[PDB]
Amino acid sequence: MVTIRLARGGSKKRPFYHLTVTNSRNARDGRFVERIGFFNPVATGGEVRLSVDQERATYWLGQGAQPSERVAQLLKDAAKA
Amino acid sequence: ARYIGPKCKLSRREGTDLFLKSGARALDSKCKAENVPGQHGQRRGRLSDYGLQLREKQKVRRIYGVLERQFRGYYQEASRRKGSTGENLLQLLECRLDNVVYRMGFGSTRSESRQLVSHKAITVNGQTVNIPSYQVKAGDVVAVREKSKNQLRIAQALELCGQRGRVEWVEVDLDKKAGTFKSAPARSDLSADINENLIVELYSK
Amino acid sequence: TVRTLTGRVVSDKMDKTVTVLIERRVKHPIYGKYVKRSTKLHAHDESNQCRIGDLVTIRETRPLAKTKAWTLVDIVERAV
Amino acid sequence: GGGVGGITESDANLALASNAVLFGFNVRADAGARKIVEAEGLDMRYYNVIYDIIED
Amino acid sequence: ANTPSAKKRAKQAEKRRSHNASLRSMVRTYIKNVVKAIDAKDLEKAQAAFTAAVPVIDRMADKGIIHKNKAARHKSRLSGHIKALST
RNA sequence: GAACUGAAGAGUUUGAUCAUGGCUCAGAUUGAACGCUGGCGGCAGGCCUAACACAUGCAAGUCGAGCGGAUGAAGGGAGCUUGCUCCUGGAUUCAGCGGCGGACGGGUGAGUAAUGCCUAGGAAUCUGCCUGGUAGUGGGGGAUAACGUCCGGAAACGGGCGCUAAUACCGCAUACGUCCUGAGGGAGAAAGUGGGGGAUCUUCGGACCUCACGCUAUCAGAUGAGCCUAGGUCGGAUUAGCUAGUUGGUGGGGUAAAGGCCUACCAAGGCGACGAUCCGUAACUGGUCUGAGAGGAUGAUCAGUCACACUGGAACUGAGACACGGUCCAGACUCCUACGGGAGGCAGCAGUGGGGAAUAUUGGACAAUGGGCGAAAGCCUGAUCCAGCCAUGCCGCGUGUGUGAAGAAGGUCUUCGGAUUGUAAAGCACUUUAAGUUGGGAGGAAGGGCAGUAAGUUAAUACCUUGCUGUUUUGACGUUACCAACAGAAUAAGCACCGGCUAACUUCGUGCCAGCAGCCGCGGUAAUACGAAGGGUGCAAGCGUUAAUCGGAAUUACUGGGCGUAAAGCGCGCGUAGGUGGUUCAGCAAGUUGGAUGUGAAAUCCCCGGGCUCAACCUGGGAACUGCAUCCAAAACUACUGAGCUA
Ligand SMILES: [Mg+2]
Ligand SMILES: [Mg+2]
Ligand SMILES: [Mg+2]
Ligand SMILES: [Mg+2]
Ligand SMILES: [Mg+2]
Ligand SMILES: [Mg+2]
Ligand SMILES: [Mg+2]
Ligand SMILES: [Mg+2]
Ligand SMILES: [Mg+2]
Ligand SMILES: [Mg+2]
Ligand SMILES: [Mg+2]
Ligand SMILES: [Mg+2]
Ligand SMILES: [Mg+2]
Ligand SMILES: [Mg+2]
Ligand SMILES: [Mg+2]
Ligand SMILES: [Mg+2]
Ligand SMILES: [Mg+2]
Ligand SMILES: [Mg+2]
Ligand SMILES: [Mg+2]
Ligand SMILES: [Mg+2]
Ligand SMILES: [Mg+2]
Ligand SMILES: [Mg+2]
Ligand SMILES: [Mg+2]
Ligand SMILES: [Mg+2]
Ligand SMILES: [Mg+2]
Ligand SMILES: [Mg+2]
Ligand SMILES: [Mg+2]
Ligand SMILES: [Mg+2]
Ligand SMILES: [Mg+2]
Ligand SMILES: [Mg+2]
Ligand SMILES: [Mg+2]
Ligand SMILES: [Mg+2]
Ligand SMILES: [Mg+2]
Ligand SMILES: [Mg+2]
Ligand SMILES: [Mg+2]
Ligand SMILES: [Mg+2]
Ligand SMILES: [Mg+2]
Ligand SMILES: [Mg+2]
Ligand SMILES: [Mg+2]
Ligand SMILES: [Mg+2]
Ligand SMILES: [Mg+2]
Ligand SMILES: [Mg+2]
Ligand SMILES: [Mg+2]
Ligand SMILES: [Mg+2]
Ligand SMILES: [Mg+2]
Ligand SMILES: [Mg+2]
Ligand SMILES: [Mg+2]
Ligand SMILES: [Mg+2]
Ligand SMILES: [Mg+2]
Ligand SMILES: [Mg+2]
Ligand SMILES: [Mg+2]
Ligand SMILES: [Mg+2]
Ligand SMILES: [Mg+2]
Ligand SMILES: [Mg+2]
Ligand SMILES: [Mg+2]
Ligand SMILES: [Mg+2]
Ligand SMILES: [Mg+2]
Ligand SMILES: [Mg+2]
Ligand SMILES: [Mg+2]
Ligand SMILES: [Mg+2]
Ligand SMILES: [Mg+2]
Repeated sequence: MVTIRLARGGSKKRPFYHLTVTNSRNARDGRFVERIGFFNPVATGGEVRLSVDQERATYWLGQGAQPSERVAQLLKDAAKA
Repeated sequence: ARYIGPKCKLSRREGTDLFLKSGARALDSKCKAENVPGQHGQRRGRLSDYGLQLREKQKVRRIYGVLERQFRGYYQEASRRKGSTGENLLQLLECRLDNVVYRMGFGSTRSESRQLVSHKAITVNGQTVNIPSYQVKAGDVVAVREKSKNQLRIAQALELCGQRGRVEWVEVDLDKKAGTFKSAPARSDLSADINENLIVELYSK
Repeated sequence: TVRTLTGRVVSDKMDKTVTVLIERRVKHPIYGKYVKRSTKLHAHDESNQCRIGDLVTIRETRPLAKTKAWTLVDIVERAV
Repeated sequence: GGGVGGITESDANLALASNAVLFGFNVRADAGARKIVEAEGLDMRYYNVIYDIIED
Repeated sequence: ANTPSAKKRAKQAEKRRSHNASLRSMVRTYIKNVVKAIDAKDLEKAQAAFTAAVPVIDRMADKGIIHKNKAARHKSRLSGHIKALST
C-alpha cells in the first residue's frame, strides 16, 4: 500500500529523518511521492525536533495512507501541540 | 603540521621586523638582521615580479604562522565573500583564536598563544575551545581558565604587551584576565606595508 | 481545446489515407541560423477528398493502423 | 621458474619466452594455460613420481 | 529448488495447472459449438448452443479462469453473429 | 537584502629583426598506480581488468485464532505402595494440507543506436494489500494429502490398495451495482473463525445477541504498470539505395486495451542526401571535472529509468514474472557413484584461484529506521545499523613555549683577516594538546508485559477499542561522545628542487667518460646543469614520478582565424537541390516580442541561517534549473497571400 515512514539521512551516529509518503515496496531512501516534514533525534539549540505539514498529512491520511509506528506517535505528538 | 625551528632566519630572509620573538630585548642585537641566511648572505640579488609576489605571500604566512593549504582555503573564502578580497583575507586572518589571544596580551608571541590555546587554557563563550583556527565573532569574551590564571607566562605577556601600541579593538580586563572582541579590525587598523595586491596577483595566475 | 497541425498534401495514392508534410523552422543550436525541417505524417481521410497540393489541417487521435495516428478535420486551401 | 599450484597462463607464457619445457608434478593446467599450450607448440608433461621427471 | 517453500509452490502450481486446463478446454469447446453452428447456417442450433454456452462462460469468468472482458467480448460477438444470421 | 564578481603569459627557427607556425612549460582535477617517508582523529571511498571459474557458511519466511493428525506438561484424582500403573483433563512443539510472501529489498552493465533514455503531450486499459460508499454471506455435494498397508532402490527415494477434514474444490439458491442483449428478456457470487452474554429451546454440541478478523459483487479515490504521438540522443559516403506482412483497405480472429498483433481477399504502396540501409562503437539521465563565458571531456560513489541472472528457447502459477537463490527442454563445463543411477549455477554478503600496475573481514546485532507473515506477543531479514583493513581523498590537531653570546665544540667556505650553520645547541625556566594510566558519564528508546480507572459499542458496569495512572522490562556499537586526576619534554619529519623558463649557490671528485634531461640543452682538466658535501628554496604526514581530461591554444576561430608572396580561389563556363531577395499599399500571425498558467523529481552548484569545541560533514528556507507546452496581446522586420511601380 501507500505508507508514511521515516527516510534516514544525516551521518554516522547523527541521524536525521524525512517524513515521506512512499509506495511500500520501495527502498527506504529510494523514490517517494512527497515529503511532509522532518524529525531530528538530537536537535538542540535553534534546531527544531520535528516539523510536519498538517494539511498534507491530513490529506494523505484521508486518501488511505498507513503511517508507521514512529510516524503515528510523532504525528499524534505534533497534533498534541 | 607546524613550522618548528629557527624563528629568526625568517625575518632576515623576508627583510622586515616580522615579529617572532617576544620583542623584549631587540631584533637588531640578536642576529645582525641585514643579510639573507646562509653562506651567500652578503649578496643582494635583485629579484623578479614573481619573486616579489612570493615574498609578500610568504611574509604574511610567516607573520600569522599558517601553512599553505589552510591559506588557500582562506583565500577561497575571501574571494567568495563580498567586498574586495584583498582586505577580506586580512579580516579573516585577524580573527583566528591564537591571534586574538596574542592581541589581548595573554601570550608573548603567536607560538606561545598557540601553546596556550592548544593546551586547553582558554574559554571563548564560557566554554573551552582549543582549536587555533576558531573564527571568533564580534562580541565574544575570551578569558582564562581559573586553574590556568596563575601561570607566570600570562603575567610577563601582559606586562610586556603593556608597551607595544594600543590595538584599540579589544578591551582586556587586566585584573582577572578577561577580554572582549568588539569587531574585526579594518584595513586602516593594521600596518600599511603589506601589499595584499601582490598576494591577490600571485593567486590569480 | 484540441491542438492541430497544418500542412501540404504530398501523396494520396493510398486508400482512405493521405500523406501530409508539415514545415517547421528551428534555430540551429550552435551557429544560430534558422533552418527549415520537414515532418511527414500519415493522416486518415475517410472519404478520399484530399488531392496532392492541398493545404489541410489534422489532429491527433488513437492509432488507426501502424504508422497512422492522425485524422484530418478540414481542407482549407484546395489545390488547383 | 618454480612455484606451487596448478599451471597458469603466467608460467605458460614464461616458458613461451624462454624455449622452456613445462613440467607439472602432481598438478594440472587450467583452461587458459591449456588454450595457450594448444595455440603454440609448447610441450607440457605431467608426472606423479620424481624419477620419471629425472629420466625425461 | 533449494527451500521447502519453492518445492511446495511448484507442487501447488502443477495442481493449479491441472485444474485450470480442463476448465479452459470446457469454455473453448462450448464456444466452438456455437461457432460451428453459426458456420453451418443453422438458426435453432445457434440459439440452443448460445443458451447452453452463456452460463458456463459467465461462471468460468467469475471463477477467475478468464477475464470478464473476454466473456463480454465473446457474448457480444456471438450475439451479433446469431442476430445477423436470423435475418 | 542575497543568490556573483569576470579573462596574464614564457622558452625554442636568425648574424640580428618582424611575421607565420608547430612543439614544450607554468593551473585545476582522478575510483588512480609506483618510489621514499610515516603520529592522531572526524567524514567519506575502495576489482576501472576476466558478464573468468568457483570450495565453505549465511542472504525468504511466516500463520495452530483456516484444517485433520500426533506430541502429549501442571493438576484433580483412583488403585497398589514410594514409586509405579490408570483415567480425566490438558500446556507446549510441527512433518502434511491450506492462506499470504517469494515479481520487493540486493547485484551487474553483457546486449541495445532505438519496443531504450530525456522533454512535452493523450486514449482505447488493467491494478493484490489501502481509504470511503452500496448490496450480501442461504443451503448441499463428491473428493485428496497426512495416515495404515504391500514391493523395489546403495542412497537419493519411487510405486499399487484402503481411510479423513478445511477459509481446499464443485453444483444449487438469490443480485443494490455488474455482463451482454435493442426495447423484450436472459447471465453471473461467497467462508468461516476467535472472545463474551440477557431471555428461549436444545447436548448455552449449539441456535440467538454483540464485537473483532475474514470472504463475495460493484463505484469512486490513491498507488503501480501496460499502450500511442511530436521533438532530441556517437563516428563513418573509401557505406546510395532499402522493404513483399512490406505500405494501405475490407471481413474475421486475438488482447486488459488501440494496432499487420495475426489471418483471408483487394490495391501497389512505404522509407531515403532534412542521410534510409549497412559497418564500427556505446546503457541513458539528474549530474561530475575543467572553462571568464560560449564550449570541451565524461556517466565511479548518490538518485530515477532500462536490460541481464552459466548459454539458447518455452510456457505454467499468480493482481502482478516469461520469474535473481521457481518449472520444462536442449547445450557447454565440473562432480558424485555402490557403475544400477543423480546433482550444480556467488553479475546476493564474506571468501578462493586467475588476470592485472592496482582495490578490503569466512566480523556483530536485529538495539534504531524499513520489508514479509501474524491478531498479538513474536519469528525472519549479509536490507540496514555498526565494527575490521588500506595516507585513497577532504578537513582538523600534534611533533613543545620563553630566555639564552664563551656568537662554545664540530662541519663548510675563505682574500687566512674571518664568515656561515646560529638563539640554532647546551644552560636556565615553564606547559601537558594528542597518545599512556585511573575514575566518572549523557544521547541514539519509540515500545512491550502486568494492574487500575474513565469514556464508546451493544443489550448489557461482558469481551473488545481508545485517554490516562502505577509497577516492571530494552543498546550491537560500548572500555560511546564527553568530563576530571597523575607522570614527564617525555612518544612523534620527511620528500622534492637550487642554468633559463621558475623561488633558491659554492667547493670537492670525474674529464664527450660516468651520467642528466619537460623544452632549450649540459659533460672534451677550474662543470652554479653529472655524483657527493655544506648552505638555501618550496611543500609538509606527506612529498615526487607515471598515466589521463580541460586550460593556456584566438591551434577548428558561433562568441573569436584565414587563402597575391608563409597552408589555402576549383583551368574556365552553364546549370539542379539549396541559400539569399529592388520598391509601394492591404491582410494574415509561422518566425519575432511581452504577459499568464502548468511543468521542469529529490540530492548536487549558489545565497542567507542552524547544529556538531572549529573545519570537513549534516541540515532549514530561498534562488536557480537558462528548457518545453497551452492560452492572451502587438505588428517594425523576415515568411505567406492579393494588388501595384520601374532604378
Ligand atoms: Mg593536512
Ligand atoms: Mg484499422
Ligand atoms: Mg469470482
Ligand atoms: Mg644562436
Ligand atoms: Mg567488474
Ligand atoms: Mg508446522
Ligand atoms: Mg534495484
Ligand atoms: Mg551495458
Ligand atoms: Mg548497429
Ligand atoms: Mg448461480
Ligand atoms: Mg457457499
Ligand atoms: Mg473458495
Ligand atoms: Mg484471522
Ligand atoms: Mg521519437
Ligand atoms: Mg497475408
Ligand atoms: Mg477487425
Ligand atoms: Mg497478461
Ligand atoms: Mg505496434
Ligand atoms: Mg485487418
Ligand atoms: Mg548513415
Ligand atoms: Mg558494451
Ligand atoms: Mg577560452
Ligand atoms: Mg553517453
Ligand atoms: Mg559499482
Ligand atoms: Mg541508479
Ligand atoms: Mg535461461
Ligand atoms: Mg493467469
Ligand atoms: Mg523479468
Ligand atoms: Mg525468485
Ligand atoms: Mg545466486
Ligand atoms: Mg562476492
Ligand atoms: Mg559467473
Ligand atoms: Mg597476478
Ligand atoms: Mg592498491
Ligand atoms: Mg529490525
Ligand atoms: Mg508461534
Ligand atoms: Mg536464517
Ligand atoms: Mg548475521
Ligand atoms: Mg587517516
Ligand atoms: Mg603511497
Ligand atoms: Mg669552527
Ligand atoms: Mg537511553
Ligand atoms: Mg632565480
Ligand atoms: Mg671541477
Ligand atoms: Mg639544469
Ligand atoms: Mg648537481
Ligand atoms: Mg600531463
Ligand atoms: Mg579552444
Ligand atoms: Mg595541451
Ligand atoms: Mg568567424
Ligand atoms: Mg591563422
Ligand atoms: Mg604558396
Ligand atoms: Mg613557395
Ligand atoms: Mg582563377
Ligand atoms: Mg534556384
Ligand atoms: Mg526587401
Ligand atoms: Mg525564396
Ligand atoms: Mg532539484
Ligand atoms: Mg558553529
Ligand atoms: Mg523557486
Ligand atoms: Mg493585428
